[PDB]
Amino acid sequence: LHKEPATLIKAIDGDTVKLMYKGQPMTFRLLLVDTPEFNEKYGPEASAFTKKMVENAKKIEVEFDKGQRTDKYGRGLRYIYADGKMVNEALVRQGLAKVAYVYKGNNTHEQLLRKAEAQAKKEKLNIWS
Ligand SMILES: Cc1cn([C@H]2C[C@@H](OP(=O)(O)O)[C@@H](COP(=O)(O)O)O2)c(=O)[nH]c1=O
Ligand SMILES: [Ca+2]
Repeated sequence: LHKEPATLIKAIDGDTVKLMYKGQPMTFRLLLVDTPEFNEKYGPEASAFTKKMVENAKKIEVEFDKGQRTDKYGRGLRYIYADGKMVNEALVRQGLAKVAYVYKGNNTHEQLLRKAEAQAKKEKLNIWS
């Protein structure tokens, strides 16, 4: 798995962001994770967490998996990194996302994220009440 460069265009919500990628604007969906919609409980907090993370970052990078790169709504499916810290893992670790939409074979990172969710659940963080 290899990382490519990308520039923040706009934060959107907990698990989507708009990025300039190979010269084109694109909406990106985070792999393996599901935040609440903004209208749901911990939605605003998820959006807020991802916004700060991508906005405060000097370098954002994107990482596709072995399977689907672009989902049926035209969104780039990626692990996203903010100064080398994975947003996907980070949300799960804070209990602001659930591990979700794990399809084979697009799940290189499942074990690391489930590792993070175990710890967040143990900790009763945010969505784990
Ligand atoms: C995360 C992810 C979502 N999706 C699609 C499944 C979709 O469900 P539907 O067919 O129910 O729309 C949608 C859900 O994402 P959102 O959580 O952004 O709505 O995104 C993928 O196809 N692959 C993925 O890896
Ligand atoms: Ca969602």
